[PDB]
Amino acid sequence: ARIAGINIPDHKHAVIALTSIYGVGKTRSKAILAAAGIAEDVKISELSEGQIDTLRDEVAKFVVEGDLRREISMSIKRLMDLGCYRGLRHRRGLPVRGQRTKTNARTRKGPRKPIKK
Amino acid sequence: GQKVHPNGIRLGIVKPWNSTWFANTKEFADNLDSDFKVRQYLTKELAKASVSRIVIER
Amino acid sequence: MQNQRIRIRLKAFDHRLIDQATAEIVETAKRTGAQVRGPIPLPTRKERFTVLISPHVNKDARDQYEIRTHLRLVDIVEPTEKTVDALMRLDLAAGVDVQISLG
Amino acid sequence: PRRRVIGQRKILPDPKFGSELLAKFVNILMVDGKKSTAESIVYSALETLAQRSGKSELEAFEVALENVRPTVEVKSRRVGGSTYQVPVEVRPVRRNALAMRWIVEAARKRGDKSMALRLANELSDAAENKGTAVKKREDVHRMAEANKAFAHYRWLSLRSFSHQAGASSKQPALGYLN
Amino acid sequence: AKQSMKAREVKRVALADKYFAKRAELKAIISDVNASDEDRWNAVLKLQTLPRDSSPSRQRNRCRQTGRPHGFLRKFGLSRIKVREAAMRGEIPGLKKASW
Amino acid sequence: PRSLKKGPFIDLHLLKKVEKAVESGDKKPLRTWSRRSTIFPNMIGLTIAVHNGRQHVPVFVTDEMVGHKLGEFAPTRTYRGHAADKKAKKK
Amino acid sequence: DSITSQLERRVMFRRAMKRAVQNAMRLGAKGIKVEVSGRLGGAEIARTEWYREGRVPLHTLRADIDYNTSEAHTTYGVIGVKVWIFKGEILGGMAAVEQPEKPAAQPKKQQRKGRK
Amino acid sequence: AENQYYGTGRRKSSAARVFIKPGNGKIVINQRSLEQYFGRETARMVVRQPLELVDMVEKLDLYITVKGGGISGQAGAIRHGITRALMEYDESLRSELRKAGFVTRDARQVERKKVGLRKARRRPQFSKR
RNA sequence: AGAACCUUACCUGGUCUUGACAUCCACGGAAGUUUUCAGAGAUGAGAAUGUGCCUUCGGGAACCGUGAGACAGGUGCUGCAU
RNA sequence: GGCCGGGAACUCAAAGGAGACUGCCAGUGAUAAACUGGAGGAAGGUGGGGAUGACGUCAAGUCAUCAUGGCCCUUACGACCAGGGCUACACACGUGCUACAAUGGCGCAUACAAAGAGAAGCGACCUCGCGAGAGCAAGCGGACCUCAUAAAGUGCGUCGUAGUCCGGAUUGGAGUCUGCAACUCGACUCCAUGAAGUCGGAAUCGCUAGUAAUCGUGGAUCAGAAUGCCACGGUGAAUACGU
RNA sequence: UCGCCCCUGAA
Repeated sequence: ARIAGINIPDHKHAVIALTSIYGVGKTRSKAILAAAGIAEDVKISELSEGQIDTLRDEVAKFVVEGDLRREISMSIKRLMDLGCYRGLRHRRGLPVRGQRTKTNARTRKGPRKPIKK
Repeated sequence: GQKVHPNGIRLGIVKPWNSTWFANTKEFADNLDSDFKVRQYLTKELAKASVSRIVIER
Repeated sequence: MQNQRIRIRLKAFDHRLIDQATAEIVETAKRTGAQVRGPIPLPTRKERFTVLISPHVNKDARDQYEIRTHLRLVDIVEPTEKTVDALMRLDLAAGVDVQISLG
Repeated sequence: PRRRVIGQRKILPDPKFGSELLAKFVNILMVDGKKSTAESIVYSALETLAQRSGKSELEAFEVALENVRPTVEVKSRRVGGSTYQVPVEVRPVRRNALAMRWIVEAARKRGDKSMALRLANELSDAAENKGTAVKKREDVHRMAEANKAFAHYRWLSLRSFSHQAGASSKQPALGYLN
Repeated sequence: AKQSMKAREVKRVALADKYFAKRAELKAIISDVNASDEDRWNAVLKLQTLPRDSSPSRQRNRCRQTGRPHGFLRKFGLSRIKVREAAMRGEIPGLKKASW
Repeated sequence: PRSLKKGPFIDLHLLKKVEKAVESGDKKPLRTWSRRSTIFPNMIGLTIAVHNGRQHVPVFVTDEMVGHKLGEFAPTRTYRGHAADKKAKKK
Repeated sequence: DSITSQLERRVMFRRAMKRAVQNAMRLGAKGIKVEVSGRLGGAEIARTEWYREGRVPLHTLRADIDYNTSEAHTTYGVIGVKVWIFKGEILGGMAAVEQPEKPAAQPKKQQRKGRK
Repeated sequence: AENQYYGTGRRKSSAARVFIKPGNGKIVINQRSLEQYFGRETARMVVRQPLELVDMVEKLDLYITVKGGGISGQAGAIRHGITRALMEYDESLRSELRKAGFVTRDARQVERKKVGLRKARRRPQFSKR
């Protein structure tokens, strides 16, 4: 159905299709489906009048989509307001790991190009 | 380098070892260090005879 | 299988030392015990290093080592009153491990 | 520089053809040194051919491949007396290799599901010369038969010809080609 | 490594013998190593922290006859260049070059 | 913090400070060399002057710095890009 | 060490080895190959004083290849010494004189008996 | 003592007892059939063929105890184990097994990694100009 | 041949000066043991406890601290001194 | 169930031998060496792989492994400690690794390894944990026991050529372990987020067979960190007219 | 045949 998340995609198995409604990744997909007895060997184009009911029911029990996507980034911004290493480095486009900034960190700073040394 | 000094099995089963001993699991290190230390003082304090070579058997 | 009751662990690095040792003592082992067990060779416990041959740089050439540590057994079976002989009194160390026990 | 004969490979008979020729057709369809995963596609595609075409099990490959192989391959070497790269009439063994290779290459120019279905349908169009793997033939063999200056390196060779009996036209070269 | 660098490590192994006893099990299983019995107290805190340099952490292994923590071979108490030298004369017994 | 084994480190160079900062409060921002300090909610709201090998610099600790080491909330190095500081930090 | 001690009394350098090799070849050895590093006369050049007499193959695996080093520590620098004496030539010292073991040539390999 | 006819099967880290029992029966390896010890594989079918080329099971019944080494390697030692137990009967057999290369031990087998090499003959690449 | 501190030579600060590490000389104390405070520790000052080996019973021997020099230490510089 | 007796035959181990030398057959080749086929044999023609890397040249590198001539520092440039920096960073280059997929991914079940390692250790068993792992504890300095469950592979379930069921970067939160303590600067795990990339120009490099390719495994260093080095096995080619 | 130069010094 419409559900708590966004509109259902079709032509894909239930486990599959659930990952494409975000705030739900690999595990969380099949985990919900398992619990409510929903089969994940059937598609959402093969969705039934049973499975559709528990669909909306179960997704309302967890923090997912926009709501989740808010909360998470509020804590990225929490640390930024603390003046933290982990904080400030995220507005310099820099990792917080043991990851090199010498050659690597071109996910952080995007594709390499000749620019000031 | 220019000479790489091939002697690593000329003193193997072609001529005898110059320090034949055995050591067990946690003795390896100990037996190694102790032997070599003695030889330094030994060779130094003897010079009134013409040393062919020290050897030890443990 | 068949099990032995006396086991002696003769252990040295070189086969040109371990088998000099074996031949001097498995001789005496004949008259020792009520049945002979000859010397089981066992698979070698082996070590082997690779250490850099140069004081500085390089990785093209490193010194290649081996060092097989052979483990012979002398062995007897059936304890007798003359087991004392070939065990400790006729087998002594010299840079070759000698087990003074029945294991 | 090359001393003595090349290696020869002794390979197993197929469990569905008995061949070493079509064992060499499993070999071309190997990737990552796995004969296991290779053998799959082979038989999967043999069946596809048998349905979509008439043929036989030794014509689903064989005949189809005898329409992809040229009898002349043009190799490379800078010398030619015109900076030419010479035609080389290929031995019957090397004929095989060319066509076999090209059919698998042709299935990496396709995206028509599996890999069996790809090379299968390709081989079905390759026996009447209406494929796209038979058009590879039409550049190697087209070139070679439309342009020749042979394996002679014209300036070097001509001097050799002259010495032997007096010629400027093509003959065996008595003198050096160095 | 130089004499002085060596010297440091000597003193650290001195302290090892005065802080591994009952003080060994204390630093290990009793007050560390997957929680504690009931502890994790201001007790634990003082006692563990002050002998900083009796730790095997604070000790970096190196040869006693040439030093250097790099190129070290713990198992036989050897290091880089001083393996080959000895071994050639047969002064390390049974050690020989690869021939397999 | 980056990680914790099961929980945080009270620290012995912080132990002395807490016990005398409930008897006299702050009296100068607390000169602490250790950056392994992690504080209670009873020790928040103070100017903990953690070192960085360069200077002891005060951090007016908050409740979100509880269960967190205080090293991460102070400059760990000196660096600059190719820009001035009045609208950005690179320290 | 004999010729090394000689250099440390500041007498002979080149000539050192030569005397000691007419000696060594007179009785004993089957060829010697000496190496000595030139540093003589207060000259500040790296040199190699290399003299052999008789045969020293370095790769013979059926001969007693001797090898030891010494070093002087003169005021002329450091002079390395290397003496390689080819004492054997067809006779080892651990490729000869040893006892192997097994082949004991008994067709029965003893076993425990009884049945249970 | 045995009651069998033996041929030694050493190939590629797989060493094999191979015991020919007189009379027709069925090949038995480790109390299983051939295609059950080597399963449902594609590879296994290919290496069945050289054992039927030297003729298996028409006057023969066996018991085999191969262990260690590879999957293909196991089958290899069997192949070099029945050939050594077939050359015994006649020397004309011997010749027509050596010309087939299957009583000839395939000495090819993994070569050591060596220093300065990435693999067993693979080495580092250059592009350092 | 794995750089969390140490490693580590580097920096900033604390701190020592025949010395952390050596021998010898002179003095005392056998070395140590468990604990206290301050400090970031380095340390600095204690509180109790130990009297082995020899002795002429002081003294020494290992060993510890301090003093004094001759010295010691230096991954400090020259691979165009070796 | 090699699980127990029995049997040492067999494999196996690993000490010692047998063997290969153009030795033998024919041709070719000065009747010489040798070369080409042949036979016997496991193997022919330096059998394959190691060790083997000369005398030298490069005043090549290395006073920082170590040694040492001269030079310099002497309430120090020496020495010791706490903190920080080595893992900065807007970039460039070198060497690797991982993908861009159905010869594949994911789910099920299933096939067989080798060689090393180990009482600052690995740890079966049983218990709990989604997991990493933790608790309980036998065994083991050992062809004992444990690491170890080999993985690609294979038989089935699916998905269908989509930047996706491919791919996995990034970050956050929640946890784990090893440590006195894991903040810059540890690794592992869990969940979420889900990247760039649809297979790479000019150019350039390796490789002639158990090699290439690819898939795992172990080891050292190591309290605790492998896409590295070093080593071990599995599966396993294409091509070579010719210089 | 495919043009194609340029390179401080004592060991």
